[PDB]
Amino acid sequence: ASVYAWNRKRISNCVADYSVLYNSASFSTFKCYGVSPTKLNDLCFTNVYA
Amino acid sequence: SALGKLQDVVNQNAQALNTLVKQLSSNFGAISSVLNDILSRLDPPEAEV
Repeated sequence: ASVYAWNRKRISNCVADYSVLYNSASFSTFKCYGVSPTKLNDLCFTNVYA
Repeated sequence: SALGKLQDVVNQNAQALNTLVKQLSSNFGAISSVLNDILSRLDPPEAEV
């Protein structure tokens, strides 16, 4: 979608695997604020917004 | 009410220790007030800040 009508997706009840995202080299920019990407696998979250 | 001079001595100490305990619940500008979450959520090169 366009910028002014950006979408938002609910994420819950997940065995989330962020290893595939970080290990992929297709992303030119991958910056995380407040969380280290390598530590994303250990943590648990109540809700995720995309 | 006669023993106030002896009771306040205990009261002041009780207040001081309590305020010392309360200081464990302050961020001081950091992202969390508990030391375990910082080490379990941030990279070693960054958590030192």
